[PDB]
Amino acid sequence: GEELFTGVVPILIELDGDVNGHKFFVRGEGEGDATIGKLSLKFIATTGKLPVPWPTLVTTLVQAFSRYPDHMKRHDFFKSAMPEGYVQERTIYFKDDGTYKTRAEVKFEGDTLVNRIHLCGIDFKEDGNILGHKLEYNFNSHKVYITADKQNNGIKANFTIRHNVEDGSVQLADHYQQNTPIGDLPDDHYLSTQTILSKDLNEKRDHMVLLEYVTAA
Amino acid sequence: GEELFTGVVPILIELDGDVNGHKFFVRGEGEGDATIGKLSLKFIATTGKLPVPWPTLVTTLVQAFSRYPDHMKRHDFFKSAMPEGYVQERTIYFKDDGTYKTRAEVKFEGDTLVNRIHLCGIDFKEDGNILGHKLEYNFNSHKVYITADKQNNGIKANFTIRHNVEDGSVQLADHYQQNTPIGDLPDDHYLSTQTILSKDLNEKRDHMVLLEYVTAA
Repeated sequence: GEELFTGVVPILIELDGDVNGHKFFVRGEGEGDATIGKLSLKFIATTGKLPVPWPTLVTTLVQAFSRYPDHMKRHDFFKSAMPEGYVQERTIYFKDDGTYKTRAEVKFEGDTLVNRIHLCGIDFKEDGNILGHKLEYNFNSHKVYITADKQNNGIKANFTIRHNVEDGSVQLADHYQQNTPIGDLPDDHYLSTQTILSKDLNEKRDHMVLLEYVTAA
Repeated sequence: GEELFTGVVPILIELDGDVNGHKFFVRGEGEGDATIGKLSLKFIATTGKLPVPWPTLVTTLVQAFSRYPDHMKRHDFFKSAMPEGYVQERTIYFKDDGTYKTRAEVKFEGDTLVNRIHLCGIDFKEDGNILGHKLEYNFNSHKVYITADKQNNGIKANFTIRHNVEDGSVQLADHYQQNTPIGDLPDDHYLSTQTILSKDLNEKRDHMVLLEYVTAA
């Protein structure tokens, strides 16, 4: 399990989403370095301009890579379910706005850790912040609180993402998360994440480039 | 807006659904006769064989046509929202299997009554009853209990639907419904239904012929 994260792992991320009937697909490639908690990825919208802002897809697109210090390592469930992998499900509610429903399977395929994801949504207002692309291209820094679920031999987690709207207002998005092994269990803690969104100057297609630091405490 | 149902009304139903990443589109044409509560429709999968049993989509696919008796017309929320229309949102839990989430707008477009729908699912098992196409091609009458929702200026409804399996077992389908006007709330009452699913012998495409009688009480 932990054995696989002693260094830099290749990453493939795939996501087909359907939001309000708008189909899109995002291929993500990059490295992951758990030892320091760094993620470095380049996402490409193979289907053209996204119907939905890149920051709304940031959480959905590998925690395994989050850096758990040795005080904590017992409690790192994500690695401990590998290489078999784990299943990750979120219900993301965008306040005064639509809902995402996601299922994703995070496992090793060959040497590369893969996140294949299905994302669905409805009841998104056109001319709202999300379909309206009224969200700033940035990402905040959130504590993500983690509890174990002895019942499904896995992890639940709750948190709210604050998106800056071009107003100066904030578009809240409540997350509800479930994970289960697909094949261990921690005591309550959280993950503090930091995230930077960026673009490639040589990229005709709609894209996002992502740098992240996640350590646990 | 009840004056709009005093005879035969053309219907158009379109449904964009996802399930486990499996995209599909269903187009329905037919007629409703509100005076007797008759619905006759032909639904066609324009995307090829469904990833999902036809009977799970009936009851996502125009109550407005429900026959409300003369002593009850002051409670017919569906007509009378109208033309301008209403929004109908369902959450359907398939016991021991996935969930549908659906939002649909039912309005008059021209002098046709149109039902445009989005359907999202996830948490469905392959080799389960629903991705497994293990359901009898029928649909049994169920009383549907309707209540008013003061908060949202509209209608709530709760009901379970018994789906016969090839086994002799039954897939329960828990429906949770909300309706809200787009543009008079009823005292508690119900709609009892009756459905015959039959096939066109001159149709190549995956289809479903529906005949339905609904009256209120």
